[PDB]
Amino acid sequence: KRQKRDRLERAHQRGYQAGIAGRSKEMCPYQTLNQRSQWLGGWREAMADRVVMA
Amino acid sequence: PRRRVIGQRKILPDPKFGSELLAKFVNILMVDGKKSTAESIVYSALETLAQRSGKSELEAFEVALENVRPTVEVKSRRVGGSTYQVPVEVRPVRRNALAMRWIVEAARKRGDKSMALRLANELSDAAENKGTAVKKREDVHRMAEANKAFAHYRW
Amino acid sequence: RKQVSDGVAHIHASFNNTIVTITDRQGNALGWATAGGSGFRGSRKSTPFAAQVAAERCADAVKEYGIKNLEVMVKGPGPGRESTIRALNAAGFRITNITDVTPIPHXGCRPPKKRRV
Amino acid sequence: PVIKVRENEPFDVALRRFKRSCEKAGVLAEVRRREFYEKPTTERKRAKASAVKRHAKKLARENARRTRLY
Amino acid sequence: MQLNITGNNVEITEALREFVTAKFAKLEQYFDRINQVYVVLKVEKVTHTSDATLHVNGGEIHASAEGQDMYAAIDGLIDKLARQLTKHKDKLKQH
RNA sequence: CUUGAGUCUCGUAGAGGGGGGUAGAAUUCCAGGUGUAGCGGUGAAAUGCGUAGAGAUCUGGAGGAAUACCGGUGGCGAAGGCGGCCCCCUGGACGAAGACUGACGCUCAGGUGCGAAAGCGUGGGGAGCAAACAGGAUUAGAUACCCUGGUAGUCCACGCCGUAAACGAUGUCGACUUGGAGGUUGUGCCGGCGUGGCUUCCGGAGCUAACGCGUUAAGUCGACCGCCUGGGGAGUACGGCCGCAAGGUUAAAACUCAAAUGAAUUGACGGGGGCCCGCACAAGCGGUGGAGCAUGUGGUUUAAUUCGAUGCAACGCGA
Ligand SMILES: [Mg+2]
Ligand SMILES: [Mg+2]
Ligand SMILES: [Mg+2]
Ligand SMILES: [Mg+2]
Ligand SMILES: [Mg+2]
Ligand SMILES: [Mg+2]
Ligand SMILES: [Mg+2]
Ligand SMILES: [Mg+2]
Ligand SMILES: [Mg+2]
Ligand SMILES: [Mg+2]
Ligand SMILES: [Mg+2]
Ligand SMILES: [Mg+2]
Ligand SMILES: [Mg+2]
Ligand SMILES: [Mg+2]
Ligand SMILES: [Mg+2]
Ligand SMILES: [Mg+2]
Ligand SMILES: [Mg+2]
Ligand SMILES: [Mg+2]
Ligand SMILES: [Mg+2]
Ligand SMILES: [Mg+2]
Ligand SMILES: [Mg+2]
Ligand SMILES: [Mg+2]
Ligand SMILES: [Mg+2]
Ligand SMILES: [Mg+2]
Ligand SMILES: [Mg+2]
Ligand SMILES: [Mg+2]
Ligand SMILES: [Mg+2]
Ligand SMILES: [Mg+2]
Ligand SMILES: [Mg+2]
Ligand SMILES: [Mg+2]
Ligand SMILES: [Mg+2]
Ligand SMILES: [Mg+2]
Ligand SMILES: [Mg+2]
Repeated sequence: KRQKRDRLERAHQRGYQAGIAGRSKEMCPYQTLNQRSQWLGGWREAMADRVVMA
Repeated sequence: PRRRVIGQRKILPDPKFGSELLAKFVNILMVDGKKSTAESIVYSALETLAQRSGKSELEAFEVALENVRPTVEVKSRRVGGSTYQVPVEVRPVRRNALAMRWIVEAARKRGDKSMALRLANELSDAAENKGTAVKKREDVHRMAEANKAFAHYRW
Repeated sequence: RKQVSDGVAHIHASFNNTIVTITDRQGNALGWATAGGSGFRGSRKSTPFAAQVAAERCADAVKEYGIKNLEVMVKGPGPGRESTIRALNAAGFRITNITDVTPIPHXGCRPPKKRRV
Repeated sequence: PVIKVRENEPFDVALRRFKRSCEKAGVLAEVRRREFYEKPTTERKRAKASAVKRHAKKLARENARRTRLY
Repeated sequence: MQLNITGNNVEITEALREFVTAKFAKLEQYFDRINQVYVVLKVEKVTHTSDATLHVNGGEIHASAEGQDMYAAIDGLIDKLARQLTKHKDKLKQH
């Protein structure tokens, strides 16, 4: 409540969640290459996990 | 909350045994702002724990605490029409908070005369895997063990 | 009773369940377990964990026989399509060989209609 | 996707070979696809969407380099 | 479903009471867990109006309708709540 | 007369059509062996299948239907449509040089033929799928969606039907008018430079109500045909023709409304999407709902129970 959460971590978990829910890379809302790397990083980790879920 | 809460508080350690741990334990038992009343009730219990185990106080009250801390809890998560109970690690500080809460909760729910008696008995029983307090932990652990399959979701 | 040494482990990973059966190398069944039999039902039945149990509780269904070698032979798209291959390792077999044998028609028959929901 | 295990090869190197074996043979894609019958109109209408997208994935790699942020 | 009637510039007779109660008894078939509900009837110049508010199991549903009579107002109102109640149910029985 | 139209000569590419063979994958069944308690299915379940031995796994046999990969905003056809491999019959297009005919052309009411899927007739066939139908669920109900089965039908031969958002919602033929990036198929001359056909995307002038179209025009013109004339009533009724039937085709009126419509604009809304917040959830602490009493309100009561405040934002409120 007093201070904003880590932007990189949040960006990595937003990436994961679009991942699992099956959106396309290139929905990524970041052009800040730093946050972008976190977003895709999550999105690709999530692509692995979808396989073993139903 | 959505942002991060900044500024953790400062528990002063116990006047007697000079422990932040026991100081927390008082607050948890404390009711309606009556810190002194709680301070009494606590020491008189440890007396009567010490006077039977004969194993110090800040070292006896501990042994109760170890018999009852959980290591894995369950979080609920709505999936389809159903609700998935899912097992998660417990944070060290959390499993302190839970042990101390379950001990207090178990104490009050007894028929003994003083509060001090109830606490004492409960802490003793805790040390020999016995009371409701320790029953509760067992049950928690049973549930997380049951639905282990949902260990690795992130959902 | 008659010891073997060299076996093969078929794994049938459906979306709803995971059957696993050890057989001699002429395909004669020796033991088997499932997620359904392992003690999981519905939501749980269809997980990689429930499939893991199956594999290892099928491993201690074939102690009677010799052991060492085991060529795994996996079929279907279920979640039980590795957690088993893992479990057989720590069960203490040596996996010489491992192959997807998921059947695919080269056209074949008309699949069922698509689910509206 | 038929990997034999090599001399002294760790299990968790065979396994990852085996995974990558059928990733590149695209098995689960094929099975996923044939779970249900798609009308030949639907299949063919999918094929256009793929095309009108791929095409516009030979546009960003050009046009962005022309424009500029901040 | 516990009911309550008001009248802001209207005398609640024992048609308008009996009538309104019967009309509201339907709503329970759209959602079984209705609790207390308050009804209000108005007459301002020429406009007849009827609003109700419905405490339900995890919600609060409200609508108001205007008729040329109060009966026609209440007729209108019951059609409005029906739709809202169904919407509610369906986003709980959501499997 | 040779520029439009056509004929011959040499080649090219192609799921163009018709007939007959055949090969591998898979599903279902039947018969064996192994083996033992569950399988199957769903959001969750149940019906169903299984100790009369299923499911799983291996071997042998039968039978039908469709042809993974190649495969592409690829190719062919008047359109509908056409996809394994191999022979037999057969149509069209395109190019390179030459020769030949000499306006033999374009369009076309009536007419004639082809015409997806469903459907109909006769005789076959029947793996998978699946209207109807039956059972299980869900729900206030659920003649549905979801699950378990499953008959016509889907397949072959011959004959009917003549319809589809049969669509580029864009008739056919010819001429003319800035460009760019591709795909596919010929052929010149030196892996560069030309010259043909078909095709995909983008855009200029112009055009358009706008959206958009843009040398494959919805631009600029010429030739012929088809069709429209406010919305409902109605592509319906009556009549004729066609059909075994289902039905198709041609095609009104009374009555009634002052609108009905197209494209674009600002908002609002979505059981649409993205991103951020909030005692919103989560983590917690103490309560209200039960009792007695205080107090306000509704109701009833009254001679009068003064008047006002009424979802959130009236009900210890004006007082
Ligand atoms: Mg199915
Ligand atoms: Mg009505
Ligand atoms: Mg066979
Ligand atoms: Mg001459
Ligand atoms: Mg004609
Ligand atoms: Mg005709
Ligand atoms: Mg037909
Ligand atoms: Mg019939
Ligand atoms: Mg027939
Ligand atoms: Mg027949
Ligand atoms: Mg079926
Ligand atoms: Mg069905
Ligand atoms: Mg039924
Ligand atoms: Mg034939
Ligand atoms: Mg025929
Ligand atoms: Mg028509
Ligand atoms: Mg038309
Ligand atoms: Mg032209
Ligand atoms: Mg254009
Ligand atoms: Mg034109
Ligand atoms: Mg126009
Ligand atoms: Mg009309
Ligand atoms: Mg007619
Ligand atoms: Mg007629
Ligand atoms: Mg007749
Ligand atoms: Mg409009
Ligand atoms: Mg919104
Ligand atoms: Mg809470
Ligand atoms: Mg509470
Ligand atoms: Mg009460
Ligand atoms: Mg009370
Ligand atoms: Mg009053
Ligand atoms: Mg007044």
